[PDB]
Amino acid sequence: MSNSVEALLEISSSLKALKEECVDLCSSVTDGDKVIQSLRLALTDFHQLT
Amino acid sequence: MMAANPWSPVQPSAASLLLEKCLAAGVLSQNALDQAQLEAPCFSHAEELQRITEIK
Repeated sequence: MSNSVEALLEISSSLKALKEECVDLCSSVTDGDKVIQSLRLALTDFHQLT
Repeated sequence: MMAANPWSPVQPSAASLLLEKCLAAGVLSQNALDQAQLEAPCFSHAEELQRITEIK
């Protein structure tokens, strides 16, 4: 029992520390798929213009 | 005749039925039974294992 409780306290602390480091990653789910499409067009144009 | 609800998960023990009978006959008073109440914990080792499983 005493070993299990100590393991929970350690993992909980590690999670709290990682969530704080990842504050910028947690914002609004803009449709990742749309950004990639747009990027695809821009790159393709860039290549053609070069 | 407190018709044992057949669907109660806990079936009445012979001890319980005997105690009930003794109380109905006025030979035993509920006060006498209350004063005799043993809070002795039953199955302590099984309870500890349940707590460990939850934490895990």
